[PDB]
Amino acid sequence: SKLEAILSQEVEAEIQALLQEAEAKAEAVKREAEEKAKALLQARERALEAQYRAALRRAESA
Amino acid sequence: LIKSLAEKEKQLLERLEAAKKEAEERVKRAEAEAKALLE
Amino acid sequence: TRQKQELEEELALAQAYLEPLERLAALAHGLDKSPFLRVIPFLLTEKELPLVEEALRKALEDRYLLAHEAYAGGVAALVVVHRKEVDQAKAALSRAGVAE
Repeated sequence: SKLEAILSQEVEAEIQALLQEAEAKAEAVKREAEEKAKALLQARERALEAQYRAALRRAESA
Repeated sequence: LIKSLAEKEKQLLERLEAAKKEAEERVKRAEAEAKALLE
Repeated sequence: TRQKQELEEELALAQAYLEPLERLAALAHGLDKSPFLRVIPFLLTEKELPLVEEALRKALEDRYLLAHEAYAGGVAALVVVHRKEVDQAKAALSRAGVAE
């Protein structure tokens, strides 16, 4: 059936657009949470490192 | 040739459900990825 | 009196399109309201179905099914092509002379 076979191929193009959005959503979430993983890594590292460093400074000074 | 529209409307609904399965698999995939990120 | 007039009008309206709507729904037993294609049934005259099917031949090849399977008195020429393309084809059939 010609024209509603074309309508069902538009439906397969909607499947195509949905899997495009699926891969795009997976990569977007992975990228933004990778940014946050590295940022929180460096954040807690440098914060506790600065606390450790200032404790060493004030300890040797005292 | 009316039954052709009938049965390919049925399998049109089936193609929508194929896309739906792809969607929900992608969503729980990204959820498990964010779970590994939090861990 | 209002109820009797309404019941008489309902019986008069049901006396004409009982067999034709049932025949169209029987041919269209799976293609009624699924969101792919409309099916414009036009209660037309006897077998001048090619004069209406000229617009369907102007439409898609293995579709734009414009034919009358039953209701030999008033031929329920169902035309099924698409939604928007079948709306344009219904305009073309009305240009050829048709009424759904």
